[PDB]
Amino acid sequence: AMCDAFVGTWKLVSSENFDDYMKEVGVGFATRKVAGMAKPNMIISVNGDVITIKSESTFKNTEISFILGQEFDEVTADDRKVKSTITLDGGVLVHVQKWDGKSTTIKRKREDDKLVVECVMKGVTSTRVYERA
Ligand SMILES: O=C(O)c1c(N2CCCCC2)nc2ccc(Cl)cc2c1-c1ccccc1
Repeated sequence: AMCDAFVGTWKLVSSENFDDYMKEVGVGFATRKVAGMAKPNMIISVNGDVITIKSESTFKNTEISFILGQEFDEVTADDRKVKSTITLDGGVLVHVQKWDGKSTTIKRKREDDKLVVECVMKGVTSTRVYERA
């Protein structure tokens, strides 16, 4: 599959504006401070139509498994109970989370040897760059 580009184990190497993104999402002070320190690994695997994305860190471990285009329940690292849908749009994994009348969009894409994750809440964008572990 094309989703091959994404499979593997990735380590966070840089972050920009994540604190600001988390504020916009509504994450509280203490969670933001601890989550912001974390250097998670992101583990992406595919088994048939099922994609699994795991985040492993000192703060929280999370795991989502899904089929493209099929809405699912997700409890996020900051304990939001959200409705998520993930699609593959021109090679970019696009993940939309809906909760309490709010929405955020997280895009995962390959750029050179990096996996670039861009998170947007209203106007506030954060960029998280990962390299292969
Ligand atoms: O890395 C994450 O999976 C990730 C995340 N994802 C990934 C990119 C940011 C937006 C969606 N969104 C978050 C939203 C709010 C909070 Cl408190 C944490 C996260 C974390 C996260 C950060 C550090 C350790 C563990 C999990």
